[PDB]
Formats: sequence, structure tokens, C-alpha cells
Amino acid sequence: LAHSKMVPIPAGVFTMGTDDPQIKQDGEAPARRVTIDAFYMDAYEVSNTEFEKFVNSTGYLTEAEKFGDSFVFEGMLAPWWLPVKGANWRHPEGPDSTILHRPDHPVLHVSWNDAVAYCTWAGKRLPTEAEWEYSCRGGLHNRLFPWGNKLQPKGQHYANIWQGEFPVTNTGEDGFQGTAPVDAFPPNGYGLYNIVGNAWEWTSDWWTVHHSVEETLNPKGPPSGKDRVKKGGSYMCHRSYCYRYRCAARSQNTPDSSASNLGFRCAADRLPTMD
Ligand SMILES: *[C@@H]1O[C@H](CO)[C@@H](O[C@@H]2O[C@H](CO)[C@@H](O)[C@H](O)[C@H]2NC(C)=O)[C@H](O)[C@H]1NC(C)=O
Ligand SMILES: [Ca+2]
Ligand SMILES: [Ca+2]
Repeated sequence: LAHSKMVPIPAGVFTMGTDDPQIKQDGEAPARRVTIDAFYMDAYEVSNTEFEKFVNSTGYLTEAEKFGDSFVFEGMLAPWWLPVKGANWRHPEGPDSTILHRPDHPVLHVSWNDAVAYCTWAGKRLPTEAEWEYSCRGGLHNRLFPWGNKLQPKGQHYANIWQGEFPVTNTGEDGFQGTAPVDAFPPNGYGLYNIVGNAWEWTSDWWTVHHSVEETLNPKGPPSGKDRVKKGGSYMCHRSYCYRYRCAARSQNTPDSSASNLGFRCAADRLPTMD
């Protein structure tokens, strides 16, 4: 296993957002041209095992652990998000759950601050929204998903999202009701796994829904805000209710927030030291 490996994301120009927004309230529009310098992106969402290395090294206590609760989806115990006492990265559904059987699944119940701590410890950083979205798109232009416009190309599942009647029944058609291992499903064109679906992913940007059409270079998002941007959707998303497993999709939470469907991956300007 090599679940902290990074891939080189090539220098390029791409179209961020879309002039055909699917959730207009989220500021998916307008489409805008963005230039990104070459950098490195984690191939995988950060796993439980990888986060445990960080915690073993630093003693870091996550915000959910300090607060004493975190949001858990009711179906695996909005009205379906319950603040559960004792839910945190080691106990994803609450005190009597465990990660012992899921070491290679994405770490969950990590806040934006927890994510920044991990990435910086690892000699890395969070990606910007634009870096994240560019990477998500995987060298394709103006497609819904990292792989194209069809949800199930060639009749194959390409991401871990919801099948069935949300939120009452998840059929597990794609092989996973909750999270999947961080190396599940096909990679996109840049070598990234689970960039849509599985766990939501934090980015460094403050959230706004107001974007200009002006061309930008390595944009960092607005200089102020109250919520940070998250991307890519999760195992909970379904076309019928929450259609956010698209590269152009976007949502937000306060930086001290955490939940059972939200994780992260890191980026870096250069290759850090490892092993
Ligand atoms: C995090 O630290 C724990 C505690 O040291 C590690 O678990 C122990 O590892 C030692 C050495 O390999 C084993 O002999 C013990 O059986 C383990 N004890 C416990 C309490 O499980 C753990 O491997 C570390 N995690 C990571 C990802 O490196
Ligand atoms: Ca699924
Ligand atoms: Ca993901």
C-alpha cells in the first residue's frame, strides 16, 4: 500500500464552473478560465491509517473530540444529520463504532482545521478550490464528472454515491453503503481516486457564490468569509436530492464543522519527504 502517494498535476488552463449550473444557489456559474501552475495532489483521500500516523506523531486531538460530538447520518446509526455525542474519527457512528475493520477508508469527522494540521504536518497543504476542481476534471473539458458525462459509463460504477430512495434505503448497488477504501473505483485521467463521491473534501478557499468571468492565475478565492469550501460529494449523494458529485459542484461548512461524510486530501507545490 502507498496511500500517501501523490501524482503530478500538469500546468494548464481550464474552465472552472459552468454556464449550465445544476444548483444555481451554489454559484456554479459563471464558467471562467483559470490558469493553474504544475503541482502535486494526493492520489487518495487521507485514510484512517494515514491520519493515525499523524496523531501518533503529534498527539493531535481533533475538534470533534474536544467538542464531544459530531454529525452522523441517521441511516447508519437536515433531519437525517444528528449531532452524536462521542462520534469522531475513531468512532464514526458514535462511541460503540470503530475503525479497526476499515483502516483504508477515508478519515471522517475532520474539520477544516484538523485537515490543515494534517496536511502541514505531512509537508503539504490543502488544495485551493480551483486546484481541486482542475484535478477533479482529469484533463477533460466541460464534463459533469471526472470521467465524462455518463454516470455509469460502460455500465460500470465509477464513484461511491447513493443508490435507492434517499435517505430511507441505500441499496449498496455500487458495492458500498458507507465509505469505500480510498483506492476503490477507477482513477481519473490524472491518477486520482474517489475525487467525486466517497468522502466530501475540504479545500483552502473561503466560500463565496459571487464570481467574475475574468481570467485568473492560481486563484485563492475571496480574502474573507465565514465558511470554507468543500468539493466532490460523497457516498450520500443522489441525483434526486443532492446532486453534488460533479467537479463543478460546491458546498460549504464553518471551519470547525465535522461530519461522517466529510474528509480531505492534500496537495503540495513540491514533493515532500516521506517514509
Ligand atoms: C499508532 O500507535 C499505536 C500505538 O503504538 C500502534 O499500535 C501498536 O503498534 C505496536 C508496534 O507495531 C504493536 O506491537 C502494538 O500491538 C500496537 N498496539 C496497539 C495499542 O494497537 C499503531 O500501529 C500506530 N498506527 C499507525 C498507523 O502507525
Ligand atoms: Ca454507495
Ligand atoms: Ca471524495
